[PDB]
Amino acid sequence: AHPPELKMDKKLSLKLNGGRHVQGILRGFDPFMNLVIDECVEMAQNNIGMVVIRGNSIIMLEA
Amino acid sequence: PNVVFIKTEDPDLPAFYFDPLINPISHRSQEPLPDDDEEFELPEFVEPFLKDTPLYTDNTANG
Amino acid sequence: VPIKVLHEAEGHIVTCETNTGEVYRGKLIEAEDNMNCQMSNITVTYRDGRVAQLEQVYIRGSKIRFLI
Amino acid sequence: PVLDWFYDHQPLRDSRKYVNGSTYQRWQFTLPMMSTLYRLANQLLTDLVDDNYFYLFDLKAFFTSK
Amino acid sequence: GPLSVLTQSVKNNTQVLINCRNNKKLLGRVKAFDRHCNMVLENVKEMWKDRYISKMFLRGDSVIVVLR
Amino acid sequence: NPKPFLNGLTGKPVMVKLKWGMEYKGYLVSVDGYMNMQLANTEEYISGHLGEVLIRCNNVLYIRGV
Amino acid sequence: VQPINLIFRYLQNRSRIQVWLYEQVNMRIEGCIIGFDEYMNLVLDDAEEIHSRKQLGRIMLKGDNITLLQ
Amino acid sequence: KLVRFLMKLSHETVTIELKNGTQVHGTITGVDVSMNTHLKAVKMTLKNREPVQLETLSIGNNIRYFILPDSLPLDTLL
Amino acid sequence: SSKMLQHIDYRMRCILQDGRIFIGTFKAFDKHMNLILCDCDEFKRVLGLVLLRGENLVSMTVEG
Amino acid sequence: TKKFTLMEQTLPVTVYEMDFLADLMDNSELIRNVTLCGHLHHGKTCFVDCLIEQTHPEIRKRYDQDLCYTDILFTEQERGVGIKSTPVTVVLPDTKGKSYLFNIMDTPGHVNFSDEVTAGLRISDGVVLFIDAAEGVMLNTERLIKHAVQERLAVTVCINKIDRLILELKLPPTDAYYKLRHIVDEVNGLISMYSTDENLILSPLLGNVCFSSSQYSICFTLGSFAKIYADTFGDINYQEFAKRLWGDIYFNPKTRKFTKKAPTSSSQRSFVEFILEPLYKILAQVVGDVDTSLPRTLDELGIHLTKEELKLNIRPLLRLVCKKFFGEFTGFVDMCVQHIPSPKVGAKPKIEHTYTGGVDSDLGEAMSDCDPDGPLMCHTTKMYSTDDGVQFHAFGRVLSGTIHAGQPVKVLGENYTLEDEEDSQICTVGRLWISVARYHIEVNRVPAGNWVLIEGVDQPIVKTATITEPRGNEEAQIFRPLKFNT
Ligand SMILES: Nc1nc2c(ncn2[C@@H]2O[C@H](COP(=O)(O)OP(=O)(O)OP(=O)(O)O)[C@@H](O)[C@H]2O)c(=O)[nH]1
Ligand SMILES: [Mg+2]
Repeated sequence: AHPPELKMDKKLSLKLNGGRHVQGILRGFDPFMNLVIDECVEMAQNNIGMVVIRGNSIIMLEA
Repeated sequence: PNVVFIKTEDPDLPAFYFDPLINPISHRSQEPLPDDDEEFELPEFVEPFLKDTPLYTDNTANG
Repeated sequence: VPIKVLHEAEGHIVTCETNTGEVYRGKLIEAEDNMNCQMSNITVTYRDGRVAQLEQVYIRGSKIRFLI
Repeated sequence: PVLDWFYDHQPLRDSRKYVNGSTYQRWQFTLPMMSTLYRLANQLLTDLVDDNYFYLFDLKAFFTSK
Repeated sequence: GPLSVLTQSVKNNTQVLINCRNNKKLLGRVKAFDRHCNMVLENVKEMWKDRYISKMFLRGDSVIVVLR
Repeated sequence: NPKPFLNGLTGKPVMVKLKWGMEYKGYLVSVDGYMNMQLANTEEYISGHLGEVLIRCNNVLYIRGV
Repeated sequence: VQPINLIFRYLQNRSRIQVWLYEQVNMRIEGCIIGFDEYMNLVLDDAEEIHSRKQLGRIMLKGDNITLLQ
Repeated sequence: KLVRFLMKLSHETVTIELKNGTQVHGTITGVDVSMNTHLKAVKMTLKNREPVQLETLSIGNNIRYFILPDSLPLDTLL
Repeated sequence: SSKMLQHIDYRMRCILQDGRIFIGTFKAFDKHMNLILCDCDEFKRVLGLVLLRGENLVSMTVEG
Repeated sequence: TKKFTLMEQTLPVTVYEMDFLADLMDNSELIRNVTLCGHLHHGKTCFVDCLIEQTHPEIRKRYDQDLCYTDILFTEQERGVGIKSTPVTVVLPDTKGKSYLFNIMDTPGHVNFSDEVTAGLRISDGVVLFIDAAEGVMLNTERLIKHAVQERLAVTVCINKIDRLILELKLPPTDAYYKLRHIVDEVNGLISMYSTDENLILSPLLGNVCFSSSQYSICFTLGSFAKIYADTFGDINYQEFAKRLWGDIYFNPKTRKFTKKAPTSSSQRSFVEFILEPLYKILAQVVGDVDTSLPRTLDELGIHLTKEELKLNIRPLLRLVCKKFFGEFTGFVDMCVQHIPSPKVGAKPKIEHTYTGGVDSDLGEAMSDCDPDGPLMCHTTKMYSTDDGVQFHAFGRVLSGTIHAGQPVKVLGENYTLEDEEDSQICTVGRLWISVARYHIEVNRVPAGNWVLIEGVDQPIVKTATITEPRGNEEAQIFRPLKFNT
């Protein structure tokens, strides 16, 4: 249990389990490596502003 | 088996003390030793069981 | 000494196998405890052979199975 | 430890931590008073430590001898 | 704890049906459980067809549910 | 922490839907500290009424508390 | 902004955030959040889970059973 | 408990069915604290395929089921 | 986590989470069964010195 | 009646069930055939009494007297010395809790009774030598070391009566370590000058020297005592701590590491500081502070005791304290499993040293296979009497096959050969008796690698004999007779 090894705070795409990928500005990490993403438009563009993406199911995060 | 029991005179002598009435050992090929301080340094809070306890009392030799 | 073998490959581009089945060739700049290493110019095949390039990829170790 | 009650007809019959009570049946004691009494009773006590001193001077040998 | 002890007593006195996470519904005597739900079942017929296993050991990640 | 929520749900009626579609509605009797639940007089499907049952630590996707 | 702080802000506001399961978009749970535990356990408040949106009230979801809540 | 019973009966012949469907049936060489354990002469039958006789196979907790032999009484581990 | 000393010299074949089974000489390993296996050939390609994690290695056997 | 029995007609609990022992005796891989030997009155009988107190739950030693479980003749009780050697078959757990069958041949420590020790050598596969810590190595221990070199068996050493250095000699810990290290050095030198093979050199680090006091139920190795420290604090590794205890390995508390050199003046070793000094302080808290700081020491060891146990006399209370501190006996189980082989493992040099036909003959590899199937050929060397003394019963290991009660058996003498068929004599076995010291177990199927009394073959046997199938017989030679040391 730790934060992500990217500090993040940039327009990056995060891909979860099963290949579901969004893209947006990261805000910060969590103890379960969970990231809050600003304008997380789904790159597969559904964004609700404050997207709490869990690092348990999040698999990758690339800028 | 013959009782060879050391009898103490003074309590100035320790309860674990080499009596000169005992004949000396005069002990006289290496040992299978591991690496010295290259592996297995002891962790925190490991200790002998009675390290806080003193070695002997004056009533110890009495008992 | 597997951690030393992983640290000796730093600064170079190597291929890794994913948990889904992908092959990713890339070079890492730093590594994490749960194999969430930050990698740059990583081309991932997405288990189909189509290598797509990405930068600053902090891909977690649940995604990547082993080396390929 | 034996300083008070050594010359009583009932030494420690009062003490519940030592005896069961007034019946004076079973005693439960402490190490320094046995050390003091063992030092005090040195005249009547022997100095032998084992039965190997009694090699053939034992009761089985005396039964064999008779 | 106490619920696991009661489930083990019910499994010793009757036929308990434990449906594990490997789709194994086993009716029989669960001999013991554990804090990590390392369950040992003695003479239980498990359906993955209720084939009888004389002693089956399963992990808590591979177990799902139990019933008396 | 979910320890007081599990203490409230112990001996209380709720439904639990698992990852495999196992929806079981009934009176949960006891839930452990790792959310290892035990239920009584419950009806499950994924089946029928099972009565006394139990579950693993995190085998349920969502626990709808009635 | 940390994601635990964002989840706590969404639970305090009880906003109707679209929430899916752990890499499973079969149920889209939109509705109020009652609160969040220390182990990220989520409590819903009449959140309609569209498959068939059926809001039920107090629903407990695990800490790692939800992937995307926006 | 169960790990202690496996360590006690870790010399007899048992079957370990993995989560991938690989069923290694054979003599146990040694059972560790974790599920990574070494077996001897195990006929590992693959998932819907044939068996392979491996004299040394070490298992992760992929090994899910363990069909144990009758060398375990009720009070042998109780 | 304790099988590294038995296969510290002999070759072993292990299957990763991708389904690829690689046989190679295990030269080193980590505490979480992350075994760095030099000269690993996967069934056909070559992975080199491959650190196959304990969660990734679902199945393994001694090949050499 | 003739009161020369010391027979238990009932069967005790022995914790485990009978069928677990019955399944364990089918193996001949977890079975260890070990002879306990040593000098006269070295606590070997009290050591087997400590194993009986471990296994049998209702059997306990009395406070006033030391019981003798293996000594079952009345003459041994009258003389106060072991006379006739005794076998005990038991299930024993190690530190890991794995069950192992133990075929133990407790022998008297007398050189005029060394013939029984040679018979126990010919039956068993391993040797455990008892050394008194106050006395050391004497003449009969020396002669048994020479006979073990000749018999070619794996020998491990337990040092008994370690309390005589402490309560009776009051030694410093450094001088006690020096005496024990000199004992280990002289045993290694004796092994060097008798045995031509120097791969076996006995060290506490190598898993060869165990430490014991059989009047207080003390038995530990470095691995067992490091397992005790691991159960105290599991942050350590007990294998590396057993590697780092003995042999001038000095603890560095600033770095919390281990050097081969003392970091400061009067710095003691890890063995001394972690074993000898805390045990000395434990015994000092017993014999000097039985009421003041004894429950403080009990809570420091994590042991809870009642008030009446603290009101006990000093010697059974100290035995109970050492029993609760060290648990059961597991270092000896690891000693005889990890360093003494099975009949299946070490079958080859014993059948090489015993069979005149050798292991090269096909019956020789059938012997060395330790086969529960195949030929039923055995060697019965010790052949006991019974409680009445009228009839006799043989005793032996099973080198291959399964004996059944009522199954016919041909017995062959020492003078038997391929043209002498006159020593052959056919009888069925009446009952098969697994030999514990004070009682025997009626069993039916006895496979290879197992020690069993044989009923009904007592007519043609003189001293030792070989055991074969009467029908379906093959070229069966005769095992070598018991060459005595004296
Ligand atoms: N001081 C001391 N005496 C012990 C210890 N263990 C056993 N003894 C005594 O040694 C005596 C003789 O040893 P036995 O128990 O008869 O075992 P043994 O060595 O087989 O005796 P023999 O058959 O004559 O060789 C016992 O009666 C015990 O009282 C010990 O740890 N310390
Ligand atoms: Mg004796």
